[PDB]
Amino acid sequence: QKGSHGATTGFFGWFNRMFDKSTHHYTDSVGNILRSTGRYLVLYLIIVV
Amino acid sequence: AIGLLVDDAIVVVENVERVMAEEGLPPKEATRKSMGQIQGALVGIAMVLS
Repeated sequence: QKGSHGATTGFFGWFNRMFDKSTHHYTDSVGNILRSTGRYLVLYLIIVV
Repeated sequence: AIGLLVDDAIVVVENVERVMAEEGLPPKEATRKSMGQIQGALVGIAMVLS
């Protein structure tokens, strides 16, 4: 009901807003990861070694 | 095997839930859309895990 009307009060109120910020920060960071793929390819090689 | 089973349940339920919220579809139509999105993926995942 009422679209994506997540709760805004209590623990669930705080979790919903925390997660949305977390998701936005994640999808922003991935944006920065995709600008320079080569460096993270080197990171992957380090991880494999 | 608990991880695989709970993942298989959670993926479907959440994907239906996500479609229902973003698009605003009724539960049945949203479920149809979600399953249309993930059915082939689930079959391929079964084959891969096998």
